[PDB]
Amino acid sequence: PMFIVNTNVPRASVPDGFLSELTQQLAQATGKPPQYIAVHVVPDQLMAFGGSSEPCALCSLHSIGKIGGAQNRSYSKLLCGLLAERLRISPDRVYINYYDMNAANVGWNNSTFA
Amino acid sequence: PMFIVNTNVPRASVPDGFLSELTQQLAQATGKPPQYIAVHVVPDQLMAFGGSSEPCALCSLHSIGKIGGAQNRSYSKLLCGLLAERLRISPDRVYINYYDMNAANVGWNNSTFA
Amino acid sequence: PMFIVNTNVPRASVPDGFLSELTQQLAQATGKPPQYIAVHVVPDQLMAFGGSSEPCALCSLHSIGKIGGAQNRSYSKLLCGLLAERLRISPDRVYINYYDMNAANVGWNNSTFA
Ligand SMILES: *C(=S)NCCc1ccc(S(N)(=O)=O)cc1
Ligand SMILES: *C(=S)NCCc1ccc(S(N)(=O)=O)cc1
Ligand SMILES: *C(=S)NCCc1ccc(S(N)(=O)=O)cc1
Repeated sequence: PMFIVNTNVPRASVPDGFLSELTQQLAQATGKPPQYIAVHVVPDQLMAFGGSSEPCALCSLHSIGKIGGAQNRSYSKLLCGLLAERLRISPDRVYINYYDMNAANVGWNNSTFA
Repeated sequence: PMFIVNTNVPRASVPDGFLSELTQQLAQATGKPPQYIAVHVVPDQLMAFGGSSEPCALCSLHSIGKIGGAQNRSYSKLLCGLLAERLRISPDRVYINYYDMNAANVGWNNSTFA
Repeated sequence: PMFIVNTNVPRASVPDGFLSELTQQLAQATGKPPQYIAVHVVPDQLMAFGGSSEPCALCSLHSIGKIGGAQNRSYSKLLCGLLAERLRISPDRVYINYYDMNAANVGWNNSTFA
């Protein structure tokens, strides 16, 4: 699992421990061990959501499996909740794209997971 | 619809109104009201295109529907035109990836669109 | 072909000719002319991999074709090797996502490649 957050909120507004919390919460949500999880947080971005520059985020979650209708609703509740509580971004100014990756299309450690 | 532009043009060369211009023009092109459209512009990037560091852009357009052969050819004209006029990028140094998203794979407001 | 590498290693630790090397090596690996290859390197990122902020990278390679099981294993050896030699990133702290794009979904110069 790989989670990327792009946001216009300033870097100073990202709390200490945020990347750790994301790693832990995504491990619980996906069932995968934390060693597998990558997080990437990108603050201070030039963004608009609905033509407004108020706090917003564009995110993506890539995973080898564990992607689907019900799971994605659960991930959205979790991840919008964290962006609201920790970065003060309204959930209706967040988009999250979910991508189910084939293992043969994910490289790691000089090879692929195929 | 979500439109992302990655470019090596400096931040100071991105007009203040560019995000709003892109929002409005994408609303007209996709038929979706502007409240649904998100835009992200990423300047000052370390990039090469054809082995040259002259101005260039790598872009993505994600949308639930409104993606297809003919539509994508039309979007390329709209977006090349905007990047040429406002960021002074040659249109042969622009790539745009088009992604047709399933509503079940787009999170928003604690849920998904499915 | 389009290759993007996001990393937490500092900008100052990216060698001068790194973009050029990636372009030439991707041309040899993919068989496509360098004039069609785009490269994008993003240092200084806020990232965690397995819960650790030691040097890591999240990358993607997009191509119209030339993506597949054994091919992706070969790309991973090539690219992990370059990230290890030049950026000092351990290969077990690199993920690379491989994307086989339909030509109708790749825009360039006021049209698509279809
Ligand atoms: C998230 S994209 N992690 C990539 C690493 C990885 C390795 C194995 C598996 S498994 N055995 O299919 O659960 C998932 C993810
Ligand atoms: C772009 S990715 N917008 C996502 C939000 C969205 C997309 C489509 C529609 S609709 N009801 O099909 O017009 C609404 C909202
Ligand atoms: C990478 S995504 N390049 C853009 C698409 C593409 C693919 C192949 C060729 S060629 N000249 O036939 O090798 C050009 C452009």
